[PDB]
Amino acid sequence: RYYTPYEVAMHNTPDDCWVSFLGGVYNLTDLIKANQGALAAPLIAAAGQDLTHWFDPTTKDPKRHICPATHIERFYTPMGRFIHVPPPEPMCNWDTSFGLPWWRDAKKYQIGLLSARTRVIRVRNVLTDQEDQIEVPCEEKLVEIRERYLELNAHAKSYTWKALVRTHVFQELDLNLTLEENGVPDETPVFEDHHVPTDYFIPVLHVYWNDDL
Amino acid sequence: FEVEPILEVLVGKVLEQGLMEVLEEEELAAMRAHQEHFEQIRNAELVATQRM
Repeated sequence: RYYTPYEVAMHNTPDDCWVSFLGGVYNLTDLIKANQGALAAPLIAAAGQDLTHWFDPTTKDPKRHICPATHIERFYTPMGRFIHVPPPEPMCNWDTSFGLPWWRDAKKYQIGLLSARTRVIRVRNVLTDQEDQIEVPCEEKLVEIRERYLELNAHAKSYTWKALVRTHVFQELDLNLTLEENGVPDETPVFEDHHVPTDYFIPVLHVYWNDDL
Repeated sequence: FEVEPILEVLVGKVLEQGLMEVLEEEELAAMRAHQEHFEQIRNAELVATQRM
């Protein structure tokens, strides 16, 4: 699935910690639970934050540099030493028996996948007039847009969707095609580039009722 | 004394037949007016959706 940045922000506590980095959303809760010391501070303090600036794209490990004091290459950790980072000097307590760093152990600490962009859909329930703005990832199939909208109407499954596809006529939308395939384009970049407010026009999704019993 | 039974028969026919006809006409008129009312509601709702 996918997550908007705000959705990642909802979990910021040592009890439920989510971090987004390099396009991936990670639930580091069991880490903080199993490693509770001064090591866990720099990422507790960035719970629910975006952690991509720590790392580099070419390799999945954090950035490295030549340490000015010892002149030995090691991770650049201005924030502090996060879990799975070796101490600068030869110690007697940092074991290397553990398998993989948490930024490499995707299978055990990654859930979902961070959205690279988000858009505003204005959903309108045609039977009982109830407008509603909402933010959804700009790359998602209508099934999960319906899943997002299920918090607005608990009976949205029975309803049928419709969009102003192109002249322009309100036509049906296939569920498995994303908002861009179905003909609902995104124009916020053009809005910005042309000095038009990003809340001036919003694409609209009509939601009619399908009688059932 | 001899025209009385003819009067009774014809008057009975007229009364019962007229009463039955008026009741049934009224009853159908009421039902069809109710149906037309519901259809009018539906048409108004259609017009509202088209307007939006």
